[PDB]
Amino acid sequence: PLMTDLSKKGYILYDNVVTLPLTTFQQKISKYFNSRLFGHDIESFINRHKKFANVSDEYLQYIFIEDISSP
Amino acid sequence: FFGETATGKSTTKRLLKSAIGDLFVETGQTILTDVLDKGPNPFIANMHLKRSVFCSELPDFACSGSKKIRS
Amino acid sequence: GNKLFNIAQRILDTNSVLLTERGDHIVWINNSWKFNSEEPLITKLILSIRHQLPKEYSSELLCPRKRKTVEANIRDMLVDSVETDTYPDKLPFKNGVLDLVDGMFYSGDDAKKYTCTVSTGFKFDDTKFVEDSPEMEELMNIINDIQPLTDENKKNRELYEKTLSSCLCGATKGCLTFFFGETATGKSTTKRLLKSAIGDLFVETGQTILTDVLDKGPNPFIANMHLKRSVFCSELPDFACSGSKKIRSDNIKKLTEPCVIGRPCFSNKINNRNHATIIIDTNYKPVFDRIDNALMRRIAVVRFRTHFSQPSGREAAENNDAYDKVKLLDEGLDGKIQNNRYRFAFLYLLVKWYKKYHIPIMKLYPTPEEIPDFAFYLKIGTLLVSSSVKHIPLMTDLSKKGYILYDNVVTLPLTTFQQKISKYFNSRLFGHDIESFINRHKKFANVSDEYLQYIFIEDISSP
DNA sequence: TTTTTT
Ligand SMILES: Nc1ncnc2c1ncn2[C@@H]1O[C@H](COP(=O)(O)OP(=O)(O)OP(=O)(O)O)[C@@H](O)[C@H]1O
Ligand SMILES: [Mg+2]
Repeated sequence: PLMTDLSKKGYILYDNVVTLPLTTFQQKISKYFNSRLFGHDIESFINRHKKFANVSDEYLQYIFIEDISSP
Repeated sequence: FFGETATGKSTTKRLLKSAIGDLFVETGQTILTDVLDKGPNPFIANMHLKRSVFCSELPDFACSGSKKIRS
Repeated sequence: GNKLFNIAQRILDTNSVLLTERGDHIVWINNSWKFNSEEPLITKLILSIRHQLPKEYSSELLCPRKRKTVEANIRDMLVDSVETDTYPDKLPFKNGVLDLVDGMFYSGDDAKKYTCTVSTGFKFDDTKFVEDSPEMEELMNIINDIQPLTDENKKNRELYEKTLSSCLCGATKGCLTFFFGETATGKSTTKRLLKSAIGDLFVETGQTILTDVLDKGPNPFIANMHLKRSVFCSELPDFACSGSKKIRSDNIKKLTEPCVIGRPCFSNKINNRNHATIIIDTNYKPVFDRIDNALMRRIAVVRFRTHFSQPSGREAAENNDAYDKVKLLDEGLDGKIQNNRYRFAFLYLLVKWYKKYHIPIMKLYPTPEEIPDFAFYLKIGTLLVSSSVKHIPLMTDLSKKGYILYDNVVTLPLTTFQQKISKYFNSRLFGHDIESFINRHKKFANVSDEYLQYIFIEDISSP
């Protein structure tokens, strides 16, 4: 039911699961975390944690707490 | 058994194990996704005359790089 | 009244057989404690002690089966265990114990109160344990040839005669010694002399105890040094060549602790007592995996600078920088050493040296200056000082030098650190050290912000 | 893998 808020931020629900654009995860990670010191951790997280429903869409099944805050 | 979080699924484990005792046994995800005929496997020796075996806390296998179950 | 039971009781009342913490049985035979896990020493004691028993008991011990019965009784009556090897300043022999404090020699019951489970393996002789003897005059010549009595070599000679005298003590030593020198300098002659001096208390092992893991499976090379007082490792390879393994930095830390974990074959005992001085003779200086402060306080080095050469190759030897003097070689010395000619004179000299350095207290100290690998880590502590709260008021001067305040702490960004550090160390020879150092102490305030928590001492003095 | 261990 919270997608009513997520759609206000432009977030999307594809294949009946909530997903965010990838570029959004890397900009949030860069804006809150230092790339130089945790690049290996971020890369391992993304590589071992990526999910896809078809040959074109790749997605993660998680939502930032900051996204729940009202815009 | 399929369900969501906080759904008494782990409670039924306790109700069954209290009802059975030592015969009831737990297992993890280490053995179901790995070949049991290769290398030592204490579980292969352990299930000897066990009455029931329960497997839970399975990580989602849809993630890329997560090694799916071996049928 | 069972006769054999009475014999067992009388034997037990003499305190001639004891049970140890490790489960062994120690027997007092021929003025020495002996033990062995494969031979029946108890029956030997029973047969030997028969002369002290009354005449109606002695004839009963001639039958082996009755000796086995008495052995079974004695095993049944031993229910409590005792400690062994608690006196560090006693030197046990095959027929007595020598006191290193006063110099007296004890035999019989006087030596029994010191429960020593090891010995040199040969009998003590007071006739040859004297100062005035032709062998002593000969031996002093070799000792002076190896270590000259000159002013530049004084400190090294004192360290040399401290490490050797440290081998008579049965305590734990906190440092390892390296005998460094070029070929044909007498490094092995002192090893042979010390072996002939101390007998069974000497042991030589392989190089795996400095390179491999000591606690994977059976390892007799580490379990054969239990209760020994001198351990030698010989001829480690040169690490410049490819494929050579380096010395485990954490292995030498375990060799300093009083207890060492190791297991023999077909054994369950995993604890070994550390009483040994560890000496490695080398032709190349050692290389370690990691350098830290805990490593630098456990290494000592002794130099050898005298060359013994045949007359054919003398001319080259005088043109080598690695030598300070050249002397003619003696081709008959090794046979004399192998014949134990200089045994008791070297023992007397070792006792004389022991009275000079270790009577108040016994301790060994490291010499970190000798190793060239440490020279970087030693120098940094004298050039960089850690940031402190007291340095805040002085930053008015530090602003002109390029220092920046971050989180109310004096900080210096990476970009300006390199040219400051290049004023002391050359890039080519110390590139790997400063790279490793910078990566192991870099801190970032943000994605593009860099800073280090050190300040130079030369920067707190006004130029 | 094999000495290890039995
Ligand atoms: N004082 C001495 N006078 C004459 N010859 C001596 C003296 N001391 C030792 N030598 C002789 O020097 C020779 C070489 O010494 P030694 O083998 O101990 O040298 P080293 O430096 O330990 O050698 P390496 O490490 O290569 O085995 C020996 O044959 C020995 O007899
Ligand atoms: Mg030698």
